[PDB]
Amino acid sequence: MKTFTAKPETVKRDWYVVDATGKTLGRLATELARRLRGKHKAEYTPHVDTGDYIIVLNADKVAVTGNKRTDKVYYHHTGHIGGIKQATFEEMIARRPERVIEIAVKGMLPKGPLGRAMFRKLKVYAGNEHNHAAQQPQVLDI
Amino acid sequence: METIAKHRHARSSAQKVRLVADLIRGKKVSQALDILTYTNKKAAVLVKKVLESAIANAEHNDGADIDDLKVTKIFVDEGPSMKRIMPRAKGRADRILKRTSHITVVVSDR
Amino acid sequence: ARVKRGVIARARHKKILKQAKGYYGARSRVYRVAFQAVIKAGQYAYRDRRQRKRQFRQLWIARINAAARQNGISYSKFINGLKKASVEIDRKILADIAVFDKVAFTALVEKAKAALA
Amino acid sequence: AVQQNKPTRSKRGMRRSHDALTAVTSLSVDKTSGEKHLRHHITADGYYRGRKVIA
Amino acid sequence: VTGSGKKPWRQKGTGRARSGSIKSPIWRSGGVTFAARPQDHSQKVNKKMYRGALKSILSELVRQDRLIVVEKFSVEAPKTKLLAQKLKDMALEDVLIITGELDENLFLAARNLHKVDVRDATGIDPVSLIAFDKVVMTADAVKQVEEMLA
Amino acid sequence: MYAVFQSGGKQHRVSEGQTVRLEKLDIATGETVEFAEVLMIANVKIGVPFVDGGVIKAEVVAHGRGEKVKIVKFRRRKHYRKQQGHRQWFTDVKITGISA
Amino acid sequence: MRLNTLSPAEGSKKAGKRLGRGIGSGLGKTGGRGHKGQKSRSGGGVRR
RNA sequence: CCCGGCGAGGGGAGUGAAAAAGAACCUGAAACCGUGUACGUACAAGCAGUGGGAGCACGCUUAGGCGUGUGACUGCGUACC
RNA sequence: GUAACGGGGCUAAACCAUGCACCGAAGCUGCGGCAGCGACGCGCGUUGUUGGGUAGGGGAGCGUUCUGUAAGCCUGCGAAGGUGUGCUGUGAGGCAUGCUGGAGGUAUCAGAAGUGCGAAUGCUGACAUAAGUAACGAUAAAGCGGGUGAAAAGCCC
Ligand SMILES: [K+]
Ligand SMILES: [K+]
Ligand SMILES: [K+]
Ligand SMILES: [K+]
Ligand SMILES: [K+]
Ligand SMILES: [K+]
Ligand SMILES: [K+]
Ligand SMILES: [K+]
Ligand SMILES: [Mg+2]
Ligand SMILES: [Mg+2]
Ligand SMILES: [Mg+2]
Ligand SMILES: [Mg+2]
Ligand SMILES: [Mg+2]
Ligand SMILES: [Mg+2]
Ligand SMILES: [Mg+2]
Ligand SMILES: [Mg+2]
Ligand SMILES: [Mg+2]
Ligand SMILES: [Mg+2]
Ligand SMILES: [Mg+2]
Ligand SMILES: [Mg+2]
Ligand SMILES: [Mg+2]
Ligand SMILES: [Mg+2]
Ligand SMILES: [Mg+2]
Ligand SMILES: [Mg+2]
Ligand SMILES: [Mg+2]
Ligand SMILES: [Mg+2]
Ligand SMILES: [Mg+2]
Ligand SMILES: [Mg+2]
Ligand SMILES: [Mg+2]
Ligand SMILES: [Mg+2]
Ligand SMILES: [Mg+2]
Ligand SMILES: [Mg+2]
Ligand SMILES: [Mg+2]
Ligand SMILES: [Mg+2]
Ligand SMILES: [Mg+2]
Ligand SMILES: [Mg+2]
Ligand SMILES: [Mg+2]
Ligand SMILES: [Mg+2]
Ligand SMILES: [Mg+2]
Ligand SMILES: [Mg+2]
Ligand SMILES: [Mg+2]
Ligand SMILES: [Mg+2]
Ligand SMILES: [Mg+2]
Ligand SMILES: [Mg+2]
Ligand SMILES: [Mg+2]
Ligand SMILES: [Mg+2]
Ligand SMILES: [Mg+2]
Ligand SMILES: [Mg+2]
Ligand SMILES: [Mg+2]
Repeated sequence: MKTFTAKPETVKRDWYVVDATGKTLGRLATELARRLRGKHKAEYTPHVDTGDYIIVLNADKVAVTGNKRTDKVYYHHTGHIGGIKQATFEEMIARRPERVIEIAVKGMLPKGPLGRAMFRKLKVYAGNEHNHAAQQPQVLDI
Repeated sequence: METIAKHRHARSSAQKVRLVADLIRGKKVSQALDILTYTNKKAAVLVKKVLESAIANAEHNDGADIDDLKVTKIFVDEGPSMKRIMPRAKGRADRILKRTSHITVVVSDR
Repeated sequence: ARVKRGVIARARHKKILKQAKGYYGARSRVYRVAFQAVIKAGQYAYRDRRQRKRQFRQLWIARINAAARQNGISYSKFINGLKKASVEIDRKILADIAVFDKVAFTALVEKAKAALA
Repeated sequence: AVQQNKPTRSKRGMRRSHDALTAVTSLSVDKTSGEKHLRHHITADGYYRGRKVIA
Repeated sequence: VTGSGKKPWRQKGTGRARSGSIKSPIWRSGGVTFAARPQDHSQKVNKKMYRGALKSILSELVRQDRLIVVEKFSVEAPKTKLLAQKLKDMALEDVLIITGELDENLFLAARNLHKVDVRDATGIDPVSLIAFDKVVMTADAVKQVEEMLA
Repeated sequence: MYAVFQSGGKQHRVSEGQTVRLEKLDIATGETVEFAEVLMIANVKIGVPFVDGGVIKAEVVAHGRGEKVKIVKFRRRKHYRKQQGHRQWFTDVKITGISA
Repeated sequence: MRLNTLSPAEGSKKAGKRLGRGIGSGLGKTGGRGHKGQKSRSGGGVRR
C-alpha cells in the first residue's frame, strides 16, 4: 500500500490556550513549534499543516535564564546602509512583548510557505485576555 | 456557420496588427466595426477591410445576416519577412526585416 | 556509400525532446538544453530512488513517535520494548497502524511497556 | 550595455502586459443626424450637437 | 575543389573562427576530408582455396540433389521456345546448364531466359553454382570439371 | 479485519478480498499460497514474532513486470555516461482468508 | 547452400576500431590518443 | 459571382483523384510566432528538475479505483563541454 | 549587516564521568533481478565469488546508406518520409498501429562504408533576443485655401 498522507481540506485543527507566565522562553517555544507543525499527531505530514491553533497569554511574563533579560540582543537590519538596529530582551518586552515569543517560534518553524502558514495559527497576547472565546480554546499546560 | 476572410502578406508586423485584433475578438461585428473606425492605427484599417470582407462573404456566400454575426475568431500569423540592407556607419551593413502578417477573421452566428 | 544523417538524427533528437515534456522554456523545446535537462532528471531520479527509502522511513518514525507519545512512551523506548517483546512489525506497518487503528497501536505500546517494565 | 542572457518569451510577454490598446469606451450619437461620433468631435457628415457646422 | 587558396579573412581581430581555405572540409562546398579514389577491390584467392571451394560446392550440390547429370543436353534450332519446353519437361526453371563445349544454338536459345544460364565446363564459377536452383551438367562437362579440380 | 505478514523481505497489512503486489513468487497463477508467518491479526493478536495459528491464504492472480525505471549515471567533465533500463518482476496475490 | 546462408568462420572477421564516435564506444573524444603532446597530433610522433 | 482602390488579399463557384496539388504550388521536420481549451500562478526567493503530494479537469471495464493533463505544498538539488 | 554555536533558542539543549536506548549511509542483512570470473557436475543446472571508474586496454552489440541473396518478398485494399499513440528489450534500439503522405520499400544471411554530432570564437540556411527600443541623415520653416484621389503634412494649383 501507499503510506497515509494528511489532506489539507480534511485536517482537524484544535484550539489551545497556553499561559506563558514564568515559562522559559525557548522551552515553551519548542513545544509551540512542535504543535503548530503537528509533530504531536500520528497524521503528521511534512507538506501539510496538521498542527493546532495556539493562543499564548501573558507573553510579557515569559522568563529567560542567566543574564538574558539584559544581555540577549535582537538584531534586525532595515535594508538601508548602516541600518543595523538592536534591542535587548528587556526592551523588546517593554515595547512589543508578543514579538519575543513570535520571533522565538518563527526561528523554530520550517522556512518557506508552509512554515509561514504554520505561524499564522499562533496567537500571542501580552496580557491575560483573548478575543477567541468563540473558538473554545482548551487549556494546554507546558 | 463560420465564414472566413484573410489578408495574407499584409505589410505590418504581426505584433502591431495583434494590438488591433485583440480589441475586436469576440465582439459583435457592428461593435467591432465601430471600434476599428475610431482606433488610430494603420492595423485598424487593414483589420477593418478583412472584417468587412468576412461579413460580405458571410452574407453573399453563406446567406448570413450581419446583425447575428460576431468576430468568433481573429488571429494574426507571421508572414514572410522581406530582407533589406541598411547601411550603417563605418561600412557596416545591417539587415532590415520588413515583417508581414497573415490576418484571419472568422465571423459566425454561434 | 554516402549516408545522410537526417532521419536517424531526427529520431534521436525527438526521443530526448519527448522525455523533456513539461520542462520550462528551452528545456522542453531546444535539443541542447533538453538533453542536459533529461540527463539531470535521470541523475536525480537515480539519487532519489535511494532518498525515497530514507524519506519514508523518516516519515514513519515521526508518526510512530507521535502515536507512541500519545500512549505515554517515546519512540526510542517503544522500539526497544517491541524488540524485547520480539515483535518484528516494521515501521511502515507501525506508522500505518498508528494512523488507521489507534487501539491496535495502543495494544502494541502496552506490549512494548510490558517488555521494558 | 547588452544582455548577458537571452530574455525569455515569458519575460517579453510580461513587458507587453501594458501594451494592450483601449477601445473607444462609447461613441456619442448626434441628436439630429443620428450619426455615431467621437464625443466632443464633429460627425463625418459635419454635424456637432445637432447643428450642421461644416459642409 | 575549384577555388582560390586565398585566406578568407585575416587570422586575428575579426571575431570569427579562423579560416584558411574556402575548400576546408568543415565548410559547405568544401573538400571531402577523405575523398575516395578509384579502388581495386579484387582479393587474391589461393589456387588451392578456389579449387577446394569448388569441390565443397559441387559436393553439396550432389548432397542437396541439385546437380543433375545428363549424357547430352542440346536443342535443335536456336529457338527459346524449344529450350523452354525441354526445361519444363525436366521439372526445371532456374538452372545452370554446363556443357562440354560452347554450342551456338543452346546459348542463343537460353539467352532470353533469365532463370537459365548455359556455360562450358571451363566457365564454371562458385557464385553461379550456388545461385542457380539446379545445375545440369553433361557427362562430358563432369569429366572436364574432374580434370580441372583433380 | 486485517493481518500483517512478511513476504519478499517486506511487510504487508492486508484484509480479505484485497489484491497485494509482492516480489515475484515462484508459484503459478490460480495456485494458492499460504503465508503461515503472520505478525499481527486485528479483528488484536500480536505475534512474538508470529501469531500462533495465524495463516493468510491467497490466490496468485498475476505475474508481471512493473513500470520501466531508467538508470542514468553521468560523471560531468569525466567523459562517462551509462544508461540501463529496469523492470521489477512482481506477483499479485488476492487475499482469500485470515485465520488465527 | 545459398548466397544468403553462407557465414564466415567464427573469429575470422573482427570489426575495425572506429575512433571518435561517442562515449559508449570506449574510443570517443580523444580516440585513444590521450591528452595533448606530439603523439596526440595529426601526423604526430617521432621517427624510428 | 461577392468584399476590396476597375488594388493587394480573400470567400464562393468550377477543374482535378487531390487545390490543406492554386502557380509564395510534391512531401512539408525543427527552431521561432500565434489562436483555442484544461490545470497552475499576484506573501513569493536560486541550474527550474527530481522524490513525495493535495486539489482540479477530462476519460475509463472492481463501481470502483485506474489512466491522462495540470501541479498547491514539501525533502533533496550550483547547467553542459 | 547580527555575522567567532549554521539558526532558533539553551543554565543545559554546556562540560566531565558512567550506563542503556534510539536515529543515522548507495556499508551490512532481507526479498526479487541481471551480468563477469571460477569451480564442481551433467550449452545447460548447482555453488563460490565479483561487477565505482578518467587516460587507456580487452570483449560484445545497435542503427544508417549501398551490393548480393531479390525478375524474390511487401506496397494505390496505400511504399518511403512526416506526426501521434501503444507495446517491448540491459542499452544503442525494435515492433505494432491512428492520422498525414501519395510510390516506393525490402526480410534473412552475408558484403562494403562519405556509418551515428552539442560543442571546434566550426560551415551554410532559417529563425530568435535586445524591441516595437535607437534611429528616420544638417535646427533654411512652415501656414492655409482649392484640386485630384480609396486615402493628401509631403503630389498639383
Ligand atoms: K568555387
Ligand atoms: K540466360
Ligand atoms: K591508444
Ligand atoms: K520540489
Ligand atoms: K506512414
Ligand atoms: K538486403
Ligand atoms: K556550433
Ligand atoms: K522585437
Ligand atoms: Mg531546510
Ligand atoms: Mg562609406
Ligand atoms: Mg544515397
Ligand atoms: Mg514543442
Ligand atoms: Mg558570462
Ligand atoms: Mg510596452
Ligand atoms: Mg563538393
Ligand atoms: Mg591465376
Ligand atoms: Mg576509457
Ligand atoms: Mg583536448
Ligand atoms: Mg599534459
Ligand atoms: Mg601523450
Ligand atoms: Mg597537419
Ligand atoms: Mg483576385
Ligand atoms: Mg495535405
Ligand atoms: Mg512559381
Ligand atoms: Mg507525384
Ligand atoms: Mg507543399
Ligand atoms: Mg509575510
Ligand atoms: Mg498566493
Ligand atoms: Mg525570483
Ligand atoms: Mg534546496
Ligand atoms: Mg557591525
Ligand atoms: Mg539505507
Ligand atoms: Mg551493497
Ligand atoms: Mg561495488
Ligand atoms: Mg566498471
Ligand atoms: Mg539490397
Ligand atoms: Mg561522417
Ligand atoms: Mg546540429
Ligand atoms: Mg562533445
Ligand atoms: Mg539579429
Ligand atoms: Mg513610435
Ligand atoms: Mg531598453
Ligand atoms: Mg527611450
Ligand atoms: Mg527617438
Ligand atoms: Mg531628412
Ligand atoms: Mg495605399
Ligand atoms: Mg492642403
Ligand atoms: Mg514637408
Ligand atoms: Mg506648392
